Amino acid sequence: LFLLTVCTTVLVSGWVVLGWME
Amino acid sequence: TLDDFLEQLGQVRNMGPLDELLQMMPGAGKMKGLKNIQVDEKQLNHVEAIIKSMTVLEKEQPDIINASRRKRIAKGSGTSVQEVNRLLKQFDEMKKMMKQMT
RNA sequence: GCCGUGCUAAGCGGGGAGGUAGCGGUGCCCUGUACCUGCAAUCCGCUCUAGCAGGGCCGAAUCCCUUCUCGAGGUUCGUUUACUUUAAGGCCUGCCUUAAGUAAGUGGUGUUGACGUUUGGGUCCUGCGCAAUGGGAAUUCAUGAACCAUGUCAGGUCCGGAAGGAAGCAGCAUUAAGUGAAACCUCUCAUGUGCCGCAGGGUUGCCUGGGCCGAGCUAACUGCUUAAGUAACGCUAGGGUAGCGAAUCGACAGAAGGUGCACGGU
Repeated sequence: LFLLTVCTTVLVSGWVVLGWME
Repeated sequence: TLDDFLEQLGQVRNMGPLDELLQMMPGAGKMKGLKNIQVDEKQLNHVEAIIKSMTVLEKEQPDIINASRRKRIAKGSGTSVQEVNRLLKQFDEMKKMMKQMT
């Protein structure tokens, strides 16, 4: 579960870096 | 908060090749979106500098960050202002997506 | 006149008071029963005198009239005595509100000598003055600031080929802003902190208690005494009423006197 959470966080960070419309 | 946002960009640089995930291991392209363009980033990465300039209080409660606080954060990161305002909007949509799923 | 047989008048309750100009009755009362009916109270029928109308009984008389005596009662006036109602008049009397003084019953306090002798505690109000110590600060230690103090600012960021600069966050001092801990030294306000400084009000007008010496004051509730104040309960006038008296009308009982005619016989 912890690993999954970490992965999700990473994905979110990547998205933020990319930038995207609201 | 911003301490967590930097950690996500820091771990992305630590574990990311060709913007993986996005078929980094084959490496041709490879960008997972396609794409790429990077997609992120030479500016999203700076994102680290804006959260670094914030105080412990400002990080825990981002709703307290207004005009007088923003102007201070921008001067300490050597930014403005539109680049930082972009990072916070993106983070707001992230927590909305986090609470809705997991 | 003496006898026989009839009739009339009178009578078939009265009285008192009021009323009416009286005189009567109906009504009210006093004595008794003593015929019936229509009328009579805004009185009514009368006015001499008789109750108007009508009917029945008795008749000259022990039973018709008159008078004296007796006296049931009506009325009126006055006194002595009892009860009721109403009002003045006042220290007889109830009661407001009371002045002075004293005695005993009780408390108390202080007016005179308050001398004098004792003591404890307390008071205790005004006004000012002050220190105290009771509170509020400097002060002090601790702590102590993402963005709008500061000192020291690792690490990221920028200018740059370099030498050198830029933006200055985390953190950590000190200091702003603060925060916490207690208390000398420092300011400020003051309560039996002291009544310590004093004045006025009593410096003895007191407060309290106890042992005291003759008057005192007060509850003057009770006593005696003297002087004021309201009026009726208990006091005095008028009215009514009973035991009293005078006047005047009068049932009843009783005494003394007076009251007709017809015929027949003689």
